Amino acid sequence: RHKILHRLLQE
Amino acid sequence: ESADLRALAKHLYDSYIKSFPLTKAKARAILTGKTTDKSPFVIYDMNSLMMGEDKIKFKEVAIRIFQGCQFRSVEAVQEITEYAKSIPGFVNLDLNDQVTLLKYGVHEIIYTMLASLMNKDGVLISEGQGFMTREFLKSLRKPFGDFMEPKFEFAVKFNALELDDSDLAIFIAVIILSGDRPGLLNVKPIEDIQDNLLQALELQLKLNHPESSQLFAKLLQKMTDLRQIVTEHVQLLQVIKKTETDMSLHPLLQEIYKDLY
Ligand SMILES: COc1cc(O)c2c(c1C(=O)NCc1cc(CCCC(=O)O)cc3ccccc13)OC1=CC(O)=C(C(C)=O)C(=O)[C@]12C
Repeated sequence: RHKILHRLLQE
Repeated sequence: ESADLRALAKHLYDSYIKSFPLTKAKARAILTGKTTDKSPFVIYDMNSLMMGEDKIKFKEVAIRIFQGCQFRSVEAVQEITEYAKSIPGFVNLDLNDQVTLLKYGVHEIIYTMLASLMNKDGVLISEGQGFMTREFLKSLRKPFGDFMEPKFEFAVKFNALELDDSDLAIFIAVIILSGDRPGLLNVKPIEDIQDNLLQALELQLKLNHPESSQLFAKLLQKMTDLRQIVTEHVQLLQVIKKTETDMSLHPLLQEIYKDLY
């Protein structure tokens, strides 16, 4: 999961 | 080389400034009146809360405030994530470990930084444009009152340490780079980064707080305290999300909390 955290991290 | 350690402390401090709008220094300027700006709107009861909605915001009161707290937490997680990526070595770690480090670290960081915005009477909210009293927050019908008060308890004690934003920048980085978080895949590179951050912190406290030789050791203890207070926070959250029918938890918080064994 952690799709939002992944987004923020590769942002 | 100390110069390397001091340049690292400085780099983290500069990143901290860019990532966190309202610093402890700016928080204190507002709380002391040093700033001639418009004082923050004081919310002390249900009535004042209603009056200041348009000044703090760009269902019952208890749930209303709990919701607001979540929105700030969501925003803080984004600022903290941005600060994390500025920590040397962080973005070069395995992506899955970056997420894990954030999952377990953000709230300990939120507790730490909330202290910068609080005093014994209340907490600054909405970038210092509002000030909600501790008494109003702890009076909230249970289990919400007990949800708020613990943050203040920690802050009063943590603030007695008198850290400044420069100390905080490193303290926060050390916490984020904890190599003992559940589920980490490549611990060694994380521990290598943290060991260097720890040296930087120790030097920082020695130069910035020569009169308090025990500060480094005390902060290491606060790190362990934060985990305990977090576990209790998580538990306290579990009960609320299952006893309060109308409790929408923000998607980001769900992500963070899901499977936080
Ligand atoms: C008393 O706190 C607040 C009250 C409050 O009314 C608001 C707060 C906070 C706030 O800054 N929250 C920080 C905070 C967060 C958490 C974490 C709880 C959620 C979680 O991370 O699991 C626990 C706390 C305990 C004591 C004091 C502040 C705490 O921040 C807000 C964000 C919004 O978008 C709001 C809107 C648009 O309605 C609010 O309504 C605000 C203006």
